Order: sequence, then C-alpha cells, then structure tokens
Amino acid sequence: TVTIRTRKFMTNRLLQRKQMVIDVLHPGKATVPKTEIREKLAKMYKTTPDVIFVFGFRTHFGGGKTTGFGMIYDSLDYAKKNEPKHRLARHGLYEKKKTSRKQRKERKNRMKKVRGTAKANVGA
Amino acid sequence: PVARSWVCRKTYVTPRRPFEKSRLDQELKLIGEYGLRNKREVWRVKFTLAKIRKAARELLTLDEKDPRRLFEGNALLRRLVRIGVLDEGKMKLDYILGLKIEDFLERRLQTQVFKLGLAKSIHHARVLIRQRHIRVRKQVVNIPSFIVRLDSQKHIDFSLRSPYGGGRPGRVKRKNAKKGQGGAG
Amino acid sequence: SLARVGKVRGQTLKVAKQEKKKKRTGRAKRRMQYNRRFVNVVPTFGKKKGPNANS
Amino acid sequence: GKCRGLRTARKLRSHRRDQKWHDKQYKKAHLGTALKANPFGGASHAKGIVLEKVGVEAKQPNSAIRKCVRVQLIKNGKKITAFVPNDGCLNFIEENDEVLVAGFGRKGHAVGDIPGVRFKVVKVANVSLLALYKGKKERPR
RNA sequence: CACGGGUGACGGGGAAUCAGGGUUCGAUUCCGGAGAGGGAGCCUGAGAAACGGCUACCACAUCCAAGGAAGGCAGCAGGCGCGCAAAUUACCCACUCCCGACCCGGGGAGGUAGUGACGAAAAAUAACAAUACAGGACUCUUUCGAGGCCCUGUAAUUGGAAUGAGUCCACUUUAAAUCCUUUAACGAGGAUCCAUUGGAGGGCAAGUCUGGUGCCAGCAGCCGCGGUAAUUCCAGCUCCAA
Ligand SMILES: [Mg+2]
Ligand SMILES: [Mg+2]
Ligand SMILES: [Mg+2]
Ligand SMILES: [Mg+2]
Ligand SMILES: [Mg+2]
Ligand SMILES: [Mg+2]
Ligand SMILES: [Mg+2]
Ligand SMILES: [Mg+2]
Ligand SMILES: [Mg+2]
Ligand SMILES: [Mg+2]
Ligand SMILES: [Mg+2]
Ligand SMILES: [Mg+2]
Ligand SMILES: [Mg+2]
Ligand SMILES: [Mg+2]
Ligand SMILES: [Mg+2]
Ligand SMILES: [Mg+2]
Ligand SMILES: [Mg+2]
Ligand SMILES: [Mg+2]
Repeated sequence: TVTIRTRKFMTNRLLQRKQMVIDVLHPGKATVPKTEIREKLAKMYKTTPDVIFVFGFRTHFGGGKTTGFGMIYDSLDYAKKNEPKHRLARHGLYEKKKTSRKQRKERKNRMKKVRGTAKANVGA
Repeated sequence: PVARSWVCRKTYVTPRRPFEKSRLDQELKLIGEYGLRNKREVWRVKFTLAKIRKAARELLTLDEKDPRRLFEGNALLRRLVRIGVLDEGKMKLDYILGLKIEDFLERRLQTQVFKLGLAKSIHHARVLIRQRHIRVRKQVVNIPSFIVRLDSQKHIDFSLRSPYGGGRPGRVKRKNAKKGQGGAG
Repeated sequence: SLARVGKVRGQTLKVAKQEKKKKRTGRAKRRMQYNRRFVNVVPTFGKKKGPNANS
Repeated sequence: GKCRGLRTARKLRSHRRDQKWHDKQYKKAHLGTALKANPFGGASHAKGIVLEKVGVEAKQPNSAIRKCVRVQLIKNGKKITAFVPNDGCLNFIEENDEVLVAGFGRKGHAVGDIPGVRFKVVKVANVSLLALYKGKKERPR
C-alpha cells in the first residue's frame, strides 16, 4: 500500500551519484521511515541499499503524499567520498567524538597561554 | 543582518466611522447570510475589492491601446474570470467598477460547500471545514476562506479520511460501540 | 480634608453576582445576534423599541 | 497664494516658513521652550515618589474635593500634583511610594473640574491602580 | 541669505499617512561614512593613523611582597546603572559564505533553538436532529380556529454524531534536537475543555430598570451629571461595540 515514485531524475557523473525527488504515497499511516524507503529504492533500481542516501521529507497537509530527496551512488567508496559526514553518521558508519564545542574553544585559549612543547600537556 | 523576509501586509482596513447605525445594519447582514466569523472578515473582503477597483480606475485613465493598459487589463480580467466573480463574456475592465462584495463571498468555499448541497446550513459548513471533512482535488482543506476557482469547483467533495465520507467512524461512535459491547459482554 | 476617601464605594450594599448560563462566543454569538436583529421581528406600526428598552 | 509668478518659489516657501511660526500647535513642537517646560520631557510616563497626598478643590459649578498626589519625579526631580482617578484609590497610595504617572489625555492642559493638574497616577508600587480597584492584585505587604 | 548659531542632525535607498497636492519619520539588517572611554602619535603591511596592535597624557579601573604588572564588550551572551522603555552567561559550523599553506582547519559572521500580545497572516470556543412554543408565503375560516406538501427563530428539554485543545508512544524533521505536517491509544453536554476589554445623557452603537449615596463619594477627552425619586457616580440585571 506504499507506492514510491521518483521525480526530477538526473545522473551526476562529476559526483558519482543518481538524484531524484522521492514522492512517497502513504494514505492510511504515518510518514514511513527512511529505512523502509531505502529498501524499496533498492528493489526499484535493482541496486544495493547501502549506496542509497535518502533525506528531506515533508508530508503535505491532509497526508496522502510526501516529498523527499534521494541520491544513489555507485559504491561505498564513492558514497563515503562525496557525501556529508552527518548523513554518513546516520546509518552507523561514521562517529564523531564526544568533546563538545565549548570544551574545544576553552582549551585552545589555554593552549594559547603556554609556549612550546607543553601545549600538548595543557589539557590532561 | 539575518536572512529573513519581514515583508508583511495588513489585509483589512477598519472603517472611518466607528458607530454608524447603517453600516452595522449592512455588514451584519453579510455575516448572517454567509456564515462569517467577525467584522474583520467583512472588512478584509471590502479591502481586496477596493484594491481591484483602485487598479481598475488607474487603467481607465490610461489611453486606449496603451502597451501597459492592455496587458495589465487582460491580466486583471483573467484573474477575475478564473475565480468566477466576473462573467466570461462580460470580461471588459469597465465592468470591474460594477462589482460588489456579495460576489466574493459567494466564491468562498464555505458558501460553495453550502450551495453544492453537501452542507446542512451555512454554520454547519464551517464545522465541516474545520474538522477536516472535505477536500478539493485530493487535498484536505481546513480553512473556510478558500477562494474556489472556477476551474476547481466541480471537485469539492468529502475527504477520504472522514466518516461523512468513506472512512472510519469518529471518536464518539467507536466509544458507543465499546460501551455497547461492554454492556452485552 | 481627605477623610471621606472611599465613602460611597465602601458603604454600598454588597450584592453577590448572579450565576448565569455562559454566552456562546465567536460566529455563534454573531449568529444569535443576527437572528435577534433581523430574522425574528416584523415591521409594525408606531415608533419601534430598542434592544434594551424596558418599561 | 497672492504672488503667482513662475519663479517665485523662494518668496512662497520662505513665506510658509515664516508664517508657520504663528501656528500655535506648530511653534510648541518646534521651539524647545515647551519641551523644556514639560515635566516629563517628551516622555509619556514617569515614575515618581509620593511625598504627600493633596486635596484639590474643584472649579466652578462642580463642588468637590479632588483627591490628588504631590509627586516628585525621579528623572528630573520636578514636583507635580498628579491625580488619582477612581473611587477610594487614594487609600492604596501610601506616602513615599514610587508611582507611575501618565498624562490626562489633553496634552498638557488642565482637564475638567481640576485646576492645574495635568497628570494622573497609573501604577502604585509596581501594581496597577486598576487591579487594586478591581481586586485582581493586592498591595504587596 | 554669506558668516555665526541650534538640531531630540549620520546621509541615501526607503517608512507612516494619504483624493489631488502634500506633511511627518528614516538609530534599525542594503549602499556610503564615522568611532572603538577622550584626544594625540606611530610600527608592520599592498591596504590601518588599526584599537579582540603598540606608545604617551587625561578619566575610570584590576593584581601586589609597595619593586612592579595588567586593561578597553558602540562584537556575542550576561551584570550594574539609567530609565516609561528592550531577550539565553544555550547548540552548531550542517546552511550561506569568508579566510588560511587549504577538498580536511577555523569562524558568537552566520544558522538553529529559549524569552517575546512590537507587529503581520490564517484561525476554534459548537453543529445537527427530535419535543414543547413564537411566527410566516399556502389552503380553509366573517372572525374564532385548523392540515402540513414548505419554512425561520427561542428554550440547564432530550438525543447521539463530528472534532480539536490536550495526554502520549512512533516516524518524519534536524548537525543533534524542538515545532509544524503524518499517525496509532486516550480526550466534550451546565460540551466547568466556562472570552475578555470598554461603555449605555448627547457627540456615539446601546435602558428615563432596580438598590445605595445625597454638590459628598465620585463620573466626565468636550457639553455637562451628583444639592434625600441621579437615563451620567457605586453595585446587580439587561443591552451595546470590537
Ligand atoms: Mg464650564
Ligand atoms: Mg551636534
Ligand atoms: Mg547626533
Ligand atoms: Mg539611516
Ligand atoms: Mg577607524
Ligand atoms: Mg563604553
Ligand atoms: Mg586608534
Ligand atoms: Mg573588543
Ligand atoms: Mg575590529
Ligand atoms: Mg517593548
Ligand atoms: Mg559552516
Ligand atoms: Mg571545513
Ligand atoms: Mg549574530
Ligand atoms: Mg474559550
Ligand atoms: Mg451603570
Ligand atoms: Mg457616549
Ligand atoms: Mg443613541
Ligand atoms: Mg457617560
């Protein structure tokens, strides 16, 4: 009962991807999750689901239609090459550290106080 | 410097005399006849109709066969024909001056739902619009001041997720069956 | 002299307010107002009376 | 106009410029004598400390005591008899209270019965005098 | 109309009001200028008379062992003061761009949230049906009355029907969230899930209603009201405007 069509298709050779406007129709349930989107783009274009990156859904008022964006790369050695790191961290293949931004600025102003090799020994 | 618009416009004008007995005699007929919510709804249709007439007087002072007066004149007629306030043979810019407020309140979706006969009363129709019962071309419209164009008039019907259409019953009848099945066992 | 400040408001008979069925508000208030203005009453002879005209 | 010639625009503009000063509403705005004389100073409100409560006799035919308040402002130190509007609202005002003082609505003019009061009291120790009158708030003690 | 003086004078694009003319505003996100507590002088540099650069003096001000040392929030948050008068010591470089030796680093520029009735736009607070009833174009009846093809309205009379506001999982959103939208489960009859703010003599929409006061208290923008029967105060009911 979930039908997904694509609009505005384009092949990026200089970005090694496909691109389209994903048009999901779900009259009768919630906005269907992006894990279920990628598996259905997998069987539609006959490709693996790991080269599929899908984002940007806003459901219409009334709710029988959405609109999203999607790109489908060639391999993961392109899909990790030209792709934002925050959308590589969604699935689980990228990890940022847990030092927050205020702890980074506070140390950089303390490392600015100290001259020489002891800059490595300022924090901890 | 922040990247945001700040372009906004008031859509109504309060009148110059506050307590005319005759203006209140006139404008309160417009709320009863067409199921409106306040005087600001009357005051905003008069202000849109004043804008169209004000651009109408500005084109009539131009010379005939002016390169601006033809293009702006043809566009303003087409914008009144497509909403269905001006007659499709009457489209001539000298007839825009002979046009009144009750013609816009017809093409309001609240009165179209009433005149299409899928509403019980004018005040029943606004309850239907607010409770998301009706749609216009596969699009559930929640707002009664929707100016229905002439192109999209024959597509007003009940929304697909509505018990007044072909859908599930509401909160009430689901509870009335649950106390009925609770009563029998 | 300022000895008489709050004279009358202090010495009035303290009347408790009457409970009442609440008024409808919005287009429903304006609808009930429209019905009591136009659709109910008829034109009759003589000088007509007011909305609160009591006697 | 009287001189209608085609290049008399300096005779006309400098005659409106001269004769605007004989307008009473214009000169009060454009000379600094009236903004200096205004106890607020081009402000709409002013906090001031009460120093005594003053009874003002009303004018002709009306025969009453108008319950006013001698206010000294904070921003200037200027002394003012301000009025206290509603019935019995003088009893809320104690001495040495910061009261907020507005105009009376007549733009520097004595209003009605009261001789020489241009100002009325809005709030009494950061509580409005309306809510004290109605009973929505209470005087903070 | 020089020169001098005042400006509650940064200029302009522009804003408010407007028949036509005009009048007033423009510190404020775009362009140009000026300044970094006050003046002054310099160094480096393509470019500064630079202040998140130095050097003095004046003002203010911090540490001290009394010898000295350090400073510039009209950047972003915040605090005091001044006031009639104005927000969080939040999250992130993901967006827009900038800079650098640079695809990688950094950016309180900027983006996103928190306070926000400055202001603008959309827009709920019921709808329907049946009983009494009050009426209307028919038909009948001299009137009195009456039948319902058809209405319109009112009533803490009754009835189930529709829904959000909210509660709350889940997606979606997003740098990560929050919100909107989508969605199960709950969620409404005095639908207590209760709409106020001003007024009712005239201007000016709307009571010569009732009780208290008795030129007092007070109302009153103006004219005026109150002197023991107040259409004007103080209250209740009612009505009126948004
Ligand atoms: Mg007089
Ligand atoms: Mg100056
Ligand atoms: Mg200046
Ligand atoms: Mg400017
Ligand atoms: Mg400079
Ligand atoms: Mg400073
Ligand atoms: Mg400098
Ligand atoms: Mg600085
Ligand atoms: Mg700088
Ligand atoms: Mg403010
Ligand atoms: Mg960035
Ligand atoms: Mg980078
Ligand atoms: Mg900023
Ligand atoms: Mg409510
Ligand atoms: Mg009264
Ligand atoms: Mg009046
Ligand atoms: Mg009247
Ligand atoms: Mg009055």
